[PDB]
Amino acid sequence: NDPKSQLQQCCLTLRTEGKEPDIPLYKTLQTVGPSHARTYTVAVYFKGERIGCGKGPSIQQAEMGAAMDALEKYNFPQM
Repeated sequence: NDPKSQLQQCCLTLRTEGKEPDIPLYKTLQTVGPSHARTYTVAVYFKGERIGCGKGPSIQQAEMGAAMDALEKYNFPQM
């Protein structure tokens, strides 16, 4: 496990029939920076709608910032 429990529980509620299994899930990105320095960024996408944004060192820390933000950035259900 690793994702926030609230996010996991919410994913279950998002069920759509007669369409494709579209659900906003977490996916670790790749660290890319101008300097040799490494930067970790985690983003959550919903049918092309961003609802997460937060940068940090470790992945866990990055998830915490974006995880809380996603609560106030939720839009209409499975469209």
